[PDB]
Amino acid sequence: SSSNYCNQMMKSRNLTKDRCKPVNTFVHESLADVQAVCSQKNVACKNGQTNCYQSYSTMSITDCRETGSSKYPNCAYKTTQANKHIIVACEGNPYVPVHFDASV
Amino acid sequence: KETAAAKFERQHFDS
Repeated sequence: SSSNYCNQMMKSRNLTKDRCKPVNTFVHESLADVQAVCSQKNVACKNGQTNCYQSYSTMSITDCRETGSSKYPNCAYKTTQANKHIIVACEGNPYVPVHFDASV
Repeated sequence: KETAAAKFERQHFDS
């Protein structure tokens, strides 16, 4: 709930308006460059399906993780900025990211 | 209601 980037964005993007979500990652690149990962390095997903893709380059990301003392309604997050390879699961047509699988 | 692709952008993307 409010002040640092994670508390504000988790609320504005409707992730913590009615619950506290333990972890969430935000990617800070242009949307089309993130969508472009679906034709980059094909890798297996954690669940064994093979519709996951890893970005060739690292991307700027912000990890938001609830502190050990966060409780609904006052969710509280620690903000960590990183540049990581993202791994996304892709589906559909256009073949676009539908889930985060990991980040390296 | 949101598609899975729209939900991914709302939850994980910030240009």
